[PDB]
Amino acid sequence: GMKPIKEIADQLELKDDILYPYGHYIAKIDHRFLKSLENHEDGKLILVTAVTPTPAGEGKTTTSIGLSMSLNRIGKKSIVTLREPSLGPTLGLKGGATGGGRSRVLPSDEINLHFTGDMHAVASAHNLLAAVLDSHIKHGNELKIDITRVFWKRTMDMNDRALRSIVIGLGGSANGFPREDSFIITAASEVMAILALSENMKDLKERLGKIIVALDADRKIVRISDLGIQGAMAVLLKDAINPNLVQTTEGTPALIHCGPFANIAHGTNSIIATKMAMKLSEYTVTEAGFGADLGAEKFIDFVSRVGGFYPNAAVLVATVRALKYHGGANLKNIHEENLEALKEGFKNLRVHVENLRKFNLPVVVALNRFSTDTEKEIAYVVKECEKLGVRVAVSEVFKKGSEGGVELAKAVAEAAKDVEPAYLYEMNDPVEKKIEILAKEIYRAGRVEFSDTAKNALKFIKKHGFDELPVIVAKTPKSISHDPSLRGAPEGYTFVVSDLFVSAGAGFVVALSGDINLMPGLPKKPNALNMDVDDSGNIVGVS
Amino acid sequence: GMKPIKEIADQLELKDDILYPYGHYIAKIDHRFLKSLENHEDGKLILVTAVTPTPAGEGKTTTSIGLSMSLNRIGKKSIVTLREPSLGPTLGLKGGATGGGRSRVLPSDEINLHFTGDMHAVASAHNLLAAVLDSHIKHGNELKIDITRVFWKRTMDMNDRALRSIVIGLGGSANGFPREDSFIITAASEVMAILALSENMKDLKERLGKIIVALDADRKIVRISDLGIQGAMAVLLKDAINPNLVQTTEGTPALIHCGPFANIAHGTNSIIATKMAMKLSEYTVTEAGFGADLGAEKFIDFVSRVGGFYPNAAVLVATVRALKYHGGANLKNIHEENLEALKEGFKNLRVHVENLRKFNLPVVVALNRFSTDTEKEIAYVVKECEKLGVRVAVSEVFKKGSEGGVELAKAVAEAAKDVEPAYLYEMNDPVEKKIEILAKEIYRAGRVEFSDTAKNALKFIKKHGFDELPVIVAKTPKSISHDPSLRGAPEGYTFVVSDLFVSAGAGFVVALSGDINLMPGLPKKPNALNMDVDDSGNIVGVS
Repeated sequence: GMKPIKEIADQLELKDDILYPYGHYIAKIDHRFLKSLENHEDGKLILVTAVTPTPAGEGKTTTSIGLSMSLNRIGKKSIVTLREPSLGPTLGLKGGATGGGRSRVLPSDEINLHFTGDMHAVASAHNLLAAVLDSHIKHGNELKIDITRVFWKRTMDMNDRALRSIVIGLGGSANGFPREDSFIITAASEVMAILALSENMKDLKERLGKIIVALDADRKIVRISDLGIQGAMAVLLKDAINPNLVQTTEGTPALIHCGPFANIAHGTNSIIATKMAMKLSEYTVTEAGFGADLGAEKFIDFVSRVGGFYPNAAVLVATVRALKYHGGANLKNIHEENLEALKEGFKNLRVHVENLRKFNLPVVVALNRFSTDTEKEIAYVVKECEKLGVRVAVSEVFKKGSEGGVELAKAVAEAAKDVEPAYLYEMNDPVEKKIEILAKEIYRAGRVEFSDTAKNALKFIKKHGFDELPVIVAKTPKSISHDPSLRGAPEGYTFVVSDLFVSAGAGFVVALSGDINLMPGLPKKPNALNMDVDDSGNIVGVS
Repeated sequence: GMKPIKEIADQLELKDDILYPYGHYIAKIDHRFLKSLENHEDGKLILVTAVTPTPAGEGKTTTSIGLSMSLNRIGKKSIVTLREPSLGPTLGLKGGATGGGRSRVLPSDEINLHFTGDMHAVASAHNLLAAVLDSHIKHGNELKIDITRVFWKRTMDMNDRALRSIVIGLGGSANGFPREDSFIITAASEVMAILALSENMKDLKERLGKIIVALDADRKIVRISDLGIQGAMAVLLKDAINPNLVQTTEGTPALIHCGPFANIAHGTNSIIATKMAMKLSEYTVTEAGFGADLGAEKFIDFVSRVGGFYPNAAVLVATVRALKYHGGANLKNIHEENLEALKEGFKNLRVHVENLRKFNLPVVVALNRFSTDTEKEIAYVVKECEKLGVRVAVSEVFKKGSEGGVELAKAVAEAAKDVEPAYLYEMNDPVEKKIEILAKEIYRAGRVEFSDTAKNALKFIKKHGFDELPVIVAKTPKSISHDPSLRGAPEGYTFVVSDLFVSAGAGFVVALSGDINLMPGLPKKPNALNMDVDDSGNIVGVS
């Protein structure tokens, strides 16, 4: 029951001269159009985030889409902006990255799979560098690359654990020099973070060239620019920089563009998409990955300053189940009423509301209702929110579309304002200081400790002039802390930083706590088993 | 200075309902349209091939395009069908896969780069199988796959020698089991060959199911269908099965679809594209890879039988320089007149003409003129052709477009006829007899010798019931023989078969002579170094 993309484009007054179709239901918009609009006024920006994620699933993306649909429903022109999902995970398990129920972005199969080929473009560019690096070494290694100190990995958009740790370059002289390597899932690529952060092609190429590839035999930094390949990568990314226009279940507009990780990167869609939506609608609904401790913090302290914007409100997605989980309930019994676990778990919601207010944002709690939620449960969460002084609306967008999101849309429209920016750190505070602030203010730690490895990394960072970059914290999303086992609202603990690295092209330092999974595996019975093209030539099993 | 795809599509009277645009200048045509046209009349099919390829470059693709343009020009409705170029090679070296000069397919950057994503789709399907295979093993290996007897490789569309020989599955229990592996360039995938041979989605899926993945602990064949992923692979290929519509320099139609190798596979575009062109034009001009000993032979003995068609003429592309090279001339002096090397090299042309005649085809020689060519040279070639009893036209399409191709067009239109099919072998002659025939008739060997490895391979083939499959010979293209050293027209030599394998989904046995390079490397100074996006945001350095 879908609108041709030209219809959607018309709603937004987009002309064909800047529209590049992909079939009848998708188009790219020329990114250069954004600069054209530079004298046009920006609308409101609504940041969608969530309580600490649980295995019960909180449906944030579904809620984002539903909010936008509901804003349009109440007569306020709105665009939802989303990350493009990785293909890999879908071949493993059905996921929620294109929403659910009556609150989806469409056409779902295409979005979930090849879409407009942006993931393939990133992989190509990324892998080209790797190929060129090895070939440089093969042909005489003029740059004196130390093959034990290559930071740059290969990539594929596939959930393939077999490629986590490999040995390449075997078979003899004609094949070059043996070394150890790894594949990461393509979304985790610094190329993807860069694509999401670039305003234009010049910006993109400059960023690509800055990427740190390796150390040489004298421990000097080798950059992409030293290989001279940044131009070719840019060419491979020339269409990928243009955001993708699609639609919601209800025929309202959506922009889907880029998919950086929300741990080792900033975890939101491209600044190009967000900025363009802001010129084209009254309410831009944009989400950030993981809980408000990760996605939302990164959105304010980093993305917003790159992008030259600031949210007018934050929506905190919560569920009764998630709160019971955070209160100590078993996942296996989560569908059963438990008002004591609920009361205790509410502390997690409280920390996120408080943290959000540290950024001076008005907050609206979106309580995603499940079938099994009791009225006592819903009533309690609502009352507790009222006592916090936070707007709250119950959301039923999965079941009802915008008819399930009216109260939420009105709360958001009522809450949104122009706020005085309140960043946690100055763009150029020392890395250690930024970390201390984040750990204190957001993760609610009593202190930070750096491992010896991290200490050595900090020395490297200072030596090479990166001590003033913004910091992107890569920690577990399962806790406000660094410890994935700590449910609820841990406080006053010792936050441990295990390591750090520099993403010089993206323009940030990553502070790591524990091991980060950059290449997820396949389950024993993968979703691919369900996938097919039926007798009628329709795709089944994907979404 | 070129035409909106709608204008090309209108030329062929295609409706929007089976057209999927990719930007303003490309469209996919729904493949199911071909079945619609089944009661419609086939036009003529012109097979374009060439003399034994030399490093001097013969410009076969440019000529194929030129010929189609010239036919249109002389009032005969024509479509050119071409393979899609692999990205990988272009990042290493500018090539000729989109033609040259005033005889190209456009838009050429897009065609040479990501195009409509078909390469990516093939790679995804291919790699999915590899990921699932390793994960099956990790999770209990119920199929008892022998990890020393896995035939299936990984793939990327990149010239990466570092990936020719690798070790995967390292790092411990969580990552699964170590094993040896390889990457092959995507073009070389059996999935690519299958895509190019399939008539519809049921066919595709059946074919994929039959692919031999590995042997188990008991030396039993393990097939894709055993893993149950053929449906997911079909899903990933659902758009890739649809041919791509573009145009020539002169705004005439071109279909570009698939890109199998001409050594380990059949070396031409998809049967869907050739078949469709034949319903939509008077003259379908279709190219086959490498010299007439490989691409042309396979086109007649194999592709034609799968496609249910047969050419009406063969065009044999030749150059003065190639002939001199074959007569022993130095590449460095190739520009220098040398009627004696020319006389000697003509023998290569003679063999290909005689061989084409074996298939009962009328032949036209396309003498692709170079600037350095003396009149005395053009004249000698033309006389020698006349004596040989073969039509010959000098072609200047590169320089002059359509204009420079009119003589070739007229000659082709004059020569084309309905012929009695004359295949070299019967579809179910034993593999060894098929090879004997090819070696004798085409490669002009005096006998065939099978290595011990080949003999063992034959035992396998017969054991598992593949002994009556068609045979695709993977040998050097640089000689009519198996020996790349042997220029001109070697005869009476001993043709060596090194090994054999089974492409069960594609439906053929491959017979190998020597090592076949299925993962080319990058040169010391790759073409990537030239690639860029210029201040005006235009791509440079690709073509």
